[PDB]
Order: sequence, then C-alpha cells, then structure tokens
Amino acid sequence: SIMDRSEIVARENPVITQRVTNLLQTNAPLLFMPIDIHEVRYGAYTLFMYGSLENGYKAEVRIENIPVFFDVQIEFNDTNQLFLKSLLTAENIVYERLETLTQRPVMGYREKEKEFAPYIRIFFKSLYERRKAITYLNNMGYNTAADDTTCYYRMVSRELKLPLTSWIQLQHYSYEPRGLVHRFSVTPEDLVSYQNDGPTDHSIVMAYDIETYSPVKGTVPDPNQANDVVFMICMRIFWIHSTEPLASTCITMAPCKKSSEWTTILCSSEKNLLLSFAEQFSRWAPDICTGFNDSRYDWPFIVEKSMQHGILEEIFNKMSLFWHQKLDTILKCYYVKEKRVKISAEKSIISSFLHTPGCLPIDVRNMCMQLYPKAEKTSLKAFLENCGLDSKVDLPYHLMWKYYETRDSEKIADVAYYCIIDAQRCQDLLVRHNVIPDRREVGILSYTSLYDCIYYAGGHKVCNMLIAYAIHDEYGRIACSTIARGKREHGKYPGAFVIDPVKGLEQDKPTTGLDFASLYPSLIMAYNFSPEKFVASRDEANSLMAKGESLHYVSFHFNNRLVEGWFVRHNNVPDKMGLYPKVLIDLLNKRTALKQELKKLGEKKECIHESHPGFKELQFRHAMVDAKQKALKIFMNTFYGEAGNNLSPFFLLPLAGGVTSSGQYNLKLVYNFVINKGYGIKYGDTDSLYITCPDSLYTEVTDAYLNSQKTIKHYEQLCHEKVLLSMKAMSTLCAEVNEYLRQDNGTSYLRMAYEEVLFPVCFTGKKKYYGIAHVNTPNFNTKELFIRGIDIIKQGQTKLTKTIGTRIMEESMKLRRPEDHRPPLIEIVKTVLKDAVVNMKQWNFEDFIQTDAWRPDKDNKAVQIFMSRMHARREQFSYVIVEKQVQFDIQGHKMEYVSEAKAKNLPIDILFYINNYVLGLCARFINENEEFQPPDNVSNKDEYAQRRAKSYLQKFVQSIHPK
Repeated sequence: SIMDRSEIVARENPVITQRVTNLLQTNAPLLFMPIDIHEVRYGAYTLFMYGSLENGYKAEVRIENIPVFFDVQIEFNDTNQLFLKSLLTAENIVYERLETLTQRPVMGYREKEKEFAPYIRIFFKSLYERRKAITYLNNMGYNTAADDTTCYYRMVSRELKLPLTSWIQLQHYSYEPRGLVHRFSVTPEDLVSYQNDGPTDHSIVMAYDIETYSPVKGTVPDPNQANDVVFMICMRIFWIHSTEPLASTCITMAPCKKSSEWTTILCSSEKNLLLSFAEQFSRWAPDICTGFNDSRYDWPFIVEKSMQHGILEEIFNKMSLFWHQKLDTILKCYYVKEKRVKISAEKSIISSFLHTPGCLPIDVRNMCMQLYPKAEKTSLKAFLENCGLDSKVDLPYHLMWKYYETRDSEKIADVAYYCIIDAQRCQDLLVRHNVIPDRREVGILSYTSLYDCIYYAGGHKVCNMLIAYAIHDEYGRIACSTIARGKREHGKYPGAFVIDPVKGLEQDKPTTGLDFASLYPSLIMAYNFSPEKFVASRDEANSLMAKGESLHYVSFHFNNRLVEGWFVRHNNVPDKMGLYPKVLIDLLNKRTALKQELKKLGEKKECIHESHPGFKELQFRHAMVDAKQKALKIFMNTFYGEAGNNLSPFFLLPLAGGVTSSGQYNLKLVYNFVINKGYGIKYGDTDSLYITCPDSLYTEVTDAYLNSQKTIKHYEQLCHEKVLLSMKAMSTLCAEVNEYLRQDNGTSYLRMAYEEVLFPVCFTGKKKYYGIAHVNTPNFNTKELFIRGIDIIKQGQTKLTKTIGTRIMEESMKLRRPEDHRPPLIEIVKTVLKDAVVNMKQWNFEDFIQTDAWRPDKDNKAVQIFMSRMHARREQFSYVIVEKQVQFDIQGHKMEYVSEAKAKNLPIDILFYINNYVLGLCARFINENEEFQPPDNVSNKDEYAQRRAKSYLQKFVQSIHPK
C-alpha cells in the first residue's frame, strides 16, 4: 500500500512526465543528469552512471567501446616497437594494437623547430593489465604519459569534454524498461554536453534517523554488544531544492497511534525491521542518502547487527542496482572503513559508510565542518543557531529512554515526531547552505565526479584542470604526466621581509592601506612562470640571449645551496604565452563577465518585488551565478598552493623560489619608491602597505585652528578637511605607483589598489589593529568598528567580556582635543576597570547561564565534585539521573563551587569571573608593551609577556579592589 517512485513523480508533475513518455515512445533526444558513477575493472570496460531525467524517473546509462590506452616515449622505428612488444610479452601481458603520434612535452624548453616529440600509444582491454603494465614500465623507468592509476573516469571526462556533474543530451540509444529502472545503452559518439542553462533538477534526497535501546542506563550503546536492539526508524524523502516533504515513513517495535502526516509499519523482531528498511529503500530508490551522525554511529551499528544476524547479503542485494554479488566481496570492496576526510592543514575526520551503487551517501556534519572550519562548538544545535534556522525540540535523551521503557503508545508517537524533526533539520541545513549546487559547479569547472568533489582534497582538481587545458591547446597537443618522479627534498624557503610596526595609538595623522590585487597570480602572468618555458643550463641561456630573446633570472638559497634559473618572456605576444598565464587569464575573463552579468541581474532585481509569479526563476538564476563566481574564486586562490606542493607532478623548485623572490623584490621596490617621495611607512606585510601623509600638506587648514575659537565643532571640521585631503593625496599616489610599476615590469598585469581610510588608528602588535572606517564621506557617530586580529567573537564561555571590551575600545577611539589629555592606552584600561569594579548592579543575570553537562559522570576535570555535592544534597528537584542536563552555573562565592540556575539571590562574586575570563583578553590587548620585553636568553617570548602582563594587571586590580 506504499506508492512507488514512478507513481509519486507522475502525480506531482503530469505535463512533464507526459512529454517524457511521448518522447520515449519514438526514440527522441533526452536530457539526463548524473549523480553517482561506478565502473567495472576486470573484463571488458563499461562505465555505469546513475541519475535522473527531467520529470523524476531513475535512469541507468551504460557506456561501452571506451578506448583504454597509455603512452610512452621511445621512437617511431619498428625495431624499438618489437623490443617493447617482447618486453611486454615477457610476463604474459595482453595487448591489442600499437600506434604512433607526435606531441610536445611539459618539462624543459625547446626551440620552434624541435618542439614536437614522438610517442607510441598502447591500447588495452582491461584496467588490470593496464595498471600492471604501467607499474612495470615505470619500474624500468621509461618516461610515460597519461598514467592515471587510481581512477580512470577522470581521463574519459577530460578526453571527451563530458562534465559528469552537469546535464547530458543523449540521442540514438537503446531502451529497455525494467520495473522502476529504465536501462539505456549508448556509445561515446552519441553523448553531447548541454551548453545552455537547463531546467530545474528533480533528484531525490532521503534522510533517515535511528533510535536504539541499551539495557544499562547512562551508557552509549555499543555495536559489538548483542544486548542493544534498534527500535525506531524514520525515513523522509525531499526534492533536491525544496524543504516541503514528499513522503515520510515510520518503523517502530512497540505499537504507536497512527498519525495523519505519516504511515506506520509494524514489526516483530530485528529481522523484520531490517527487511522492512530494505524493502522501503528499494521502493523509493533515492539518489542521495543522508542523516546526521551516520558516519561512526549509524551505519557501522546497522551493518554489525546485520552481520550478526546473517542477513547482509539479502539486504545489500535489495539495496543496490548492480548484478548479484557475494558476502565476501561486499565486505572486502563496497564497505569502506576508516576513511580520512581533510578539513584544513591540521584537522581531519574519520568516516565509515556503505556505498550501495545507485546512491551517493553524504554526511551533513562533515559538510558543515568543512564550511565552518573555525567553529568552536561541534553540536547540531550550534550549527542550527549559527545558520539562523529554526531550533529543534529541546527534548533530553534520558526522557526518551524513560518514555521507551514505560511502554506507552502516544509518548513513542511524540518521540517519533521528535526524531522526524531531527531528520528534517539535515535537509534544512543542506538547502540553507547551498552545498549541492556549489560542489556541482566546482566539479563542472574541474572535470571530476561529484563523489570526488565532496570527499577529497583540492590539489588534484587543479592538476586535472591544468591537464584539461593542456591537452586541447590550439597550437598542438601537450602531454602531461601524472606520477611523480624525482627525489623529495625537504627544507625552508628564504625571504620573509618584515618591517617593525610603530606601536600605539595615532590620532594626529591618518593612515591608508594600499593593497596588491592577487599578487602571486599577477606575478605568474607577468613573468611567465610556466614549466614549458624553463632553461637550466647557463650556456643555453647565453645562446638564447645572443639570439635575441628576453629572459628573466631567478636565484635563491635553499638548504645551504645556491639555486639559479632562467625563464623566457613573451613581451605581450599571444603566440608565445605559456600554459599557466593562459589558464589564469581565461579564468579572469570568465570572472569579469560573470561579475558584469550578476551586477546587471541584481540591478534588474532591485526594481522587482518578491510577489511576482516569475520571481522564483530570477532567484534561481541569482543563486547559480553566485555559485559560479564562488567556484572561480576558489580555484584562482588555490592555484598557487597547488603549484608549489612537493607532491604535484608539475613541481619545480626554481618556479616557487622565483615567485617568492619576485614578490619580495617588488615589495621592496615599492617601499623604497614611497620612502623617496617623502611619505612615511607605518605597516607592511607581504602584500599590504599601511602608509601615511606628509605634514607639509596639512599646514594650511591647520592654521585655521590656531586662530579659531577652539570649540568642538572646530576640531570636527579640521577632522573632515584632513580626511578629504588624505583621500585626495592617496588617489594620486596610487596612480603614480601604478604607472611606475607599469613602466618597470613591462606589463600592466600587476597593479596596486586603494580600499579604505582609517582615522584614528590603533596598532597593538603584528596583524592586530583597529580603527574607524571611512569609505567615501566622513562620519564619526557610527558605532561600527574596523577590527582585525583581535577576536572578541566567542560568547559561549562568557558574554560580559564582550560588553566590557566594546566599552574599552569605544572610550579609547573617540576623538579628543589636543589640549585636554592624552592617555597612553593605560589610563583607559584603568578607568574602565575601576568603573566595572564599583557599582556591581549595572550588570544583570544574562551572561551567567554557562552550562557543562557531566554526561559521563565518571571521569572529568572538576564536574565530578559538583555532581557529588548535588547527589549528597539530594540524598540529605533532584535532576541527578539527567546526564545530558543543560544546567546554568552561577559561582555565587579555587575549586569549582558552582550553583544551579534555581537558587536564591546568592550575590555573585564577580571577582572570580573577571580574574578567570576578562584578564586574559585585557592582557592580549596590552601584552605588546615595550616594558615587558624578554631578555635574549629566554627562549619563549609570547608566553613570557602574556603571563607576566596578566599577573601584573590581576595583582594591581586586586590591590585597587578593597578587600
């Protein structure tokens, strides 16, 4: 009595499914959209891809007659052909045919008449033989190309221009229906990539939730333990772009009252529950699988239970769409365990799941972690409150165990609703953060499947894009390798030019920040840092210089060894431009066009309200263009990181060394040129200069204050005039420096940009400053502050600190007359602290709702003392069995001594909280004083100043605080 997927998609979209049927009955071209890709290794090579049609039917497309091949560099003569054939046949390796061709290498520079090199291509039949042949040939060390080993669908994608993550137009096919699945058979010549923007997607995402039981209270159920039994399963299906559910299903052990919004299926044992789960999965057949915390608690538990009961084969066979399989094969290959997913350079996550063909499994928690690598809290409620979506039901877990063990119907129905909402939260997050379209656009731009775009790093994507642009060059074919060759040296790069900042607060002269617009890509474009234009020997460089070609020279010092190198320039000629400049310039042109398009679309949208019938398509267009520009940004910023990696097959130490050296040289040249003109430098870092205006420009308006009435509005109008004059001078300086760089380097690809004016300013350490913004016109009554480095963001630990720090900064940055007083950033801290110490009543019980649940209740730092105290008080509300209880703490006074939210007045000893929390932030605010510098014999400097500055401030506050 459960509707199939076909019935649902027919009921929801009548006209579209009618059109699809009419097109199907007459062998007409059709649109297809892939999700998951699977391939067969042994035997003949056939590529399987699963996906959706326009209306919602599930489709399987199988590609045959895909040629499998790889290249080698020897000669064209038949003698070497026979020698290679004998070497291959030495250990029973099958081959089909050999071909010969010509193409260009990637390493080294060759003259115009010798640019092409001869290759021999070997064709095979199964991937096993190809992999073994590549391994053996590299074992004797032959320079081979097109050497993809781990995955092969990438080569097929880049060799045919088939964006596996976008729409595919298919015609001239063979069609066979089978129940719910429509089998298509095609050939490589019958597929086209759909260049036009396509209609809306109609895939299916299913969210599942599981609730299990453990006889022993206070412990997390263990899969290895046979006492644990599952009792609650919830399934929901949604569209890829909508929140309203299409259907829901409920499976329970104990009987429950029926509900209007879902259907329930009764069971009798563990076997029945698992078989019902498999049957419902087969009936719906979803494309994407999801559920929060399914990576180490849901999937391994269910697979362990299935293995214990010995029903894994049947459930897996009903799960997937592939041929029949055996249990050992399922355990060995299709079940992944301890998979590593990388977030940042220091964070990684373990994952485990079951990969049934025809459905891609994703974990929402991992995606949220990747989107927010700096999130301090790792809870679902934290993500819900950060994303701004509606919060879930605050139902404690021990309530669910108690209500399950009470064995009543309506309460289990209520917890069923609770877990349904918990499941829906995942799809809420996925739609809110726009994960699928973003990863889809990245895959389209990178020629890679969706599974790799969601589970792997980003360097391989940039390598793949580089190879894709390399193969289809319009002046020839360029052959790029994939396996790394050469010794892996380790060391540190030179450079790191640093200029010391001028400490303190400035309110007499304003400062302005000049920035470099994408320094490293600009340098790559300007100086031709491409591997195909590299010369190593000095004699060759001298010969080419004699010939008449301009060159660029790089030299540095790596691992106590002097490294030299030469590069060939292009002097603004499209023919002689290299590969990296080509790819960067193409990306830049695409980005500029997309920016213009989105600006025009937004200008149109600002005149259109949201109640138009056609607003939905405009919103979809806006979202798509935003995703596209984001993907362009991420590749353009990750390119340099990929290029310098020591594991990349394109690595060259001279390239990275020269890039860094050129950056340092250009920074030094600009700094020296600015000094020569009479201006002053206040800060400098890699690609930014914070500079100042000379005094002689400010004289005239200054005299106005000398003979004025010296009121507040006088000083205000002096401030306005000073800001305007600073802006006027800075624009001209930026123009002049751009002209100087253009005349020096010879190309206009490198330029310096003007963003903002800051006055007054405060610099309190490296990469730490704050001030008042001024975009175009002066304003001083604004409350917004420009903050960099100092991070008053965290509020879970405390929230009074935020108010006190905001008050400190606001008091410190206000403009003052030159004749009242100039407190050197210490009297401000003193005044604010003494004000805070006195008159306690001007705070209230708002930030004092901190909680720390002692769920383990057995091993922790100090919460066990509080637990023992409350247990003794109860034995002498209880809230003792609530391990996951969010109870507020109020230290109404050096050993914990916290109190519950339910309490009498109990005056708060604010000294404990201040000395625990705010002194650290204040020290970080003031730690960079010159008085507290450490002597040279001390190894650690930051902790030195931090510790003794905090100690000084704390002890002096204690002294001034009466006791």
